[PDB]
Amino acid sequence: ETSSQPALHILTTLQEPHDKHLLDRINEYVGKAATRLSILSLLGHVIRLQPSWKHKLSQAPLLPSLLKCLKMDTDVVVLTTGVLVLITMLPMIPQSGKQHLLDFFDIFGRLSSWCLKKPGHVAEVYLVHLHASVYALFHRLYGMYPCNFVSFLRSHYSMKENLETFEEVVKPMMEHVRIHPELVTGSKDHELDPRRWKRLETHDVVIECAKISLDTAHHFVIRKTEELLKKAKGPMEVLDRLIQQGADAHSKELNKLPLPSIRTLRDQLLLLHNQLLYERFKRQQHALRNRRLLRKVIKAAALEEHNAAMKDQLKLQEK
Amino acid sequence: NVGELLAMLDSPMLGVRDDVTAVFKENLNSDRGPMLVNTLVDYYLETSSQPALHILTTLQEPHDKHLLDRINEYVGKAATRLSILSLLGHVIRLQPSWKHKLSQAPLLPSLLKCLKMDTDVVVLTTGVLVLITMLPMIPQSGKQHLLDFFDIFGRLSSWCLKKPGHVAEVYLVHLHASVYALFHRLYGMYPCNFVSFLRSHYSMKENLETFEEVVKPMMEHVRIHPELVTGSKDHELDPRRWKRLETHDVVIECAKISLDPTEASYEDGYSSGQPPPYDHLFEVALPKTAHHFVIRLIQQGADAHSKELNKLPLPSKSVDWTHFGGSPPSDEIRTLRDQLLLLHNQLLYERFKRQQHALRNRRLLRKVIKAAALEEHNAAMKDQLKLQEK
Amino acid sequence: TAEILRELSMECGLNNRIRMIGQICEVAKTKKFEEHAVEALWKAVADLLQPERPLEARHAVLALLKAIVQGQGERLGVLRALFFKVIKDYPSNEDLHERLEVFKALTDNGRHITYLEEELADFVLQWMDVGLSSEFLLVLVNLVKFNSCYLDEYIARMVQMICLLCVRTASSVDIEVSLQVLDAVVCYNCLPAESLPLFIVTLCRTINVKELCEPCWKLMRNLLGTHLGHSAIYNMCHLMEDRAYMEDAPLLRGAVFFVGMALWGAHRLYSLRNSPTSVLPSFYQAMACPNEVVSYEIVLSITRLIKKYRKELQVVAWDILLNIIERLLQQLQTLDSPELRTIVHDLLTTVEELCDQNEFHGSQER
Repeated sequence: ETSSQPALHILTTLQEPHDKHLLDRINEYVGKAATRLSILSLLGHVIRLQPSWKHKLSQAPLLPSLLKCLKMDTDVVVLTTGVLVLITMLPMIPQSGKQHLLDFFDIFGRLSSWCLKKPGHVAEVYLVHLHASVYALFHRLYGMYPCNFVSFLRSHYSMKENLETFEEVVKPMMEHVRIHPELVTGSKDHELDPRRWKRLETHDVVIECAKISLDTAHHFVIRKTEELLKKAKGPMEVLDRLIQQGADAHSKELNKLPLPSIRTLRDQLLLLHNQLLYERFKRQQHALRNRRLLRKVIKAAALEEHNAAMKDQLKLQEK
Repeated sequence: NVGELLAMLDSPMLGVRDDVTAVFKENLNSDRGPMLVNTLVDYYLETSSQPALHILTTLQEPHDKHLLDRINEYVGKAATRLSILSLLGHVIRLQPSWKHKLSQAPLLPSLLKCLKMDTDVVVLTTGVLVLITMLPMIPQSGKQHLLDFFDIFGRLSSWCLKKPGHVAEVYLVHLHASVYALFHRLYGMYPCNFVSFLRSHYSMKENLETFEEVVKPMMEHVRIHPELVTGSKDHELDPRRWKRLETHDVVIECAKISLDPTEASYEDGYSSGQPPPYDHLFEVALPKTAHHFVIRLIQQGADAHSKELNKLPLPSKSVDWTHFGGSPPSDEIRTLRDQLLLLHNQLLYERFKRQQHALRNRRLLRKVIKAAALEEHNAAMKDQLKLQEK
Repeated sequence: TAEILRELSMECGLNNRIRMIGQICEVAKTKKFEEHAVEALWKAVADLLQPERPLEARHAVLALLKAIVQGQGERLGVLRALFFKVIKDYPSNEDLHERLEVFKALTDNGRHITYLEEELADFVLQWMDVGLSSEFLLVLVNLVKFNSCYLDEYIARMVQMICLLCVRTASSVDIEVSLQVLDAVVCYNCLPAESLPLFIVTLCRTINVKELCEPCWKLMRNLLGTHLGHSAIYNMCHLMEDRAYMEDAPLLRGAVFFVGMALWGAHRLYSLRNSPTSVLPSFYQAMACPNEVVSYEIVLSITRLIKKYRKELQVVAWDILLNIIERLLQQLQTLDSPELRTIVHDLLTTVEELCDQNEFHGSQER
């Protein structure tokens, strides 16, 4: 009724049995339809602050209740709220992967297909927020369970009924993630071992996720990334050099000529740096060709060839 | 005697050089025996003659076989391997129409024999540059030499750490850059195969040391290859895959993963109230912001730094024998001459990537013309359809 | 080269600098220069490209550059970028012919543009404005023919400039070559929709000169056959229709000629799915302001329409085409030319013949 911060501070630091009563009442209000969005917002705000009971979320019925909501409901606001709540929870309860890995993956796939379908009965702004949440979920899952999540991606987006979902939604996300080192040193059950998750605090899970992450909906996540980071934190030259170096080198050769008519090592050092300047100029030219190619492919990307063929079919009203 | 004409092949008068060049081309056309090619190769080895190099690099059939045969013969012989491999690199980068013959000629087995069973880091670095150049020219050689490529990568990446006893650190910067380029090439061309090989050969207890010190930094510089989701271990080696792609297309396939412009340039890879009630969670959900609000990296640039004389073991960074004069120790002169030859080959490899990107820049024009044409063609057909409704 | 730098460098007198630079030009195109000597010679005369030195010194150093390109050539490498930077980023603006002579040798008339590929795109525009000269348009033909791949962002602007050179230049061979430049843009690249209307206007204007007639039609054929053909036909039709363009007779001669030629002329290009039934109403307004030579083109093109497509002209089309003839006849009173009288009479005679043949299917009453 209030969104009162001091009451939220009371709630974030409860203890037994009031601890149990809080999670029970949150779970009840997630079960019912009317209270669902309100209590999901409370859950998000409380969980953001790492409450005293942060490790009891891993086994309370509230986590299944949230996941059930995220797999059954269609309210985009409720779905977005719950997804962001879940993403916030994963570093706090990473052990729950061993229980609900398939539910996390089901939620990711379902809402990726949602981002693909885009029901217009709900606003485009809400769907962009939902896609940003799905992007955050992809990043969080790939960071926390790399081999498991890659296996899910391969097994779920190599299916013919989701390859379009893949290319249109998920494949752009793969541009923003490095190859996870646990794809060479890890295992599937190594990402569900409770000991590994206990050896890392909430921050360390997020740091590891960030180690493999990089940086229209992509415009939204870029803008929101820069904004929140502002809250968090405050070639011709090469050619011009190489011609001079060559003139000097020919001068050196002109100094050799009087001798038949230590300096050797300086001569070799300058000659070597001349080759580095050549290689640097080549790298700049290569980068320029590349930037030109990025431009060309951007302007070739727009493709309605299917619609053009369909218009050819209707053009056969020539018949 | 052809030897006299050789002496005039590098004549100070351009007319005489072109006379010898034209006479040599006529002889090559007339006589299908390898003798002319062998004489050219031997003379080039003794002179590094540019016009002779051009005559060698412009050869067509049947002398393509003779060129490959003499190059293979000398590549085996370690006493001339460095020079003959430089000649082979020149031949390869020109991309002759018999480029696809590289997948089966006996020369490629000799090159992999060198790169897997030799110790001169000058030669190994040169050979890795040549192999990275040749891989996109014959990407179909996956199913034939995949594990050879993988094992060479592993061996030389362990060499980047284990510091052979006779090798000054300068060569190991070159070698690490070359192996990094090979890493990019292999992981771009064969993503699933290379990832599985990485898991198998670097979950090993005896190679985890090399992994942590050498390869994990390389892993920081590449995206996840989308073929880890869409590809197959059989698919990457299937020639049905590579039949569509020219050399530059394979180079850009490798570029699709790269985070490092100093080796490979990325391209064409993948792409309530005033706030909403959930907005404050983006703070802790989106990846790079969450790093801060949760309530609590140089691989080829290193070679540039070394050649910019910025950082190394101290005499190997900037020793200077001028302080007390005389003549330098000839070992230092050799060390720079070797480093110069390595940088020369590295420069040629960058020239190759430049050429390939230029070629793709040309091909993408032919693509873009059709793209734009059809883009307007869509509305034009809408107009035609409306007119036909009328 | 050796110690001759003593006579090439700034220490020696300018007359002797030029003398020895001529003697260098002769070895530059005939002797195998020792390595790195190109930039040494260049360093010895890089200041000869300075205005206080007369144009003789500039010509002598540009001749040195050209001779070095001619002889040493494929061994220049990055020195190609150096020379092209010199020619483009010129420390003057006066000389064009000699700089173009160096550039022609540097790119083999415009087919060999390695290492200068990116900056050539800006150089094209800069030189065009500095001069749309003749030989430069030869070079531009070769450039678009083989190396359009780097002019991609500027093809729009190149066409917009070339449209406004083809409208006005006393040198006939200038447009004889400009047609070739556009032929290259048409055949080895493609024109933006923001450039096509002005291309249409400039082509329609351009055909009106007798020596250029067949080349201009060849160019129009090469474009009108592409995908742009349909947009072009519709734009030509709307150039017939809009009230603002009404008075422009020479433009409308082009418009009538090309539309009729493409859809129903002898060298018709079959990709145009535009029915004559939908185009003849634009020929309606092509006569909203009578003229003594535009309507000659109308009657000739309609002569080929009727004499060929006798049967495809059905009754709604004939109801239009008879009004076309009605306007032509109302004009026949005052256009007065014996040739127009003759051709209009021949047209009506052929309509009469086709009526006796019953190849005419239109309204006999009207």
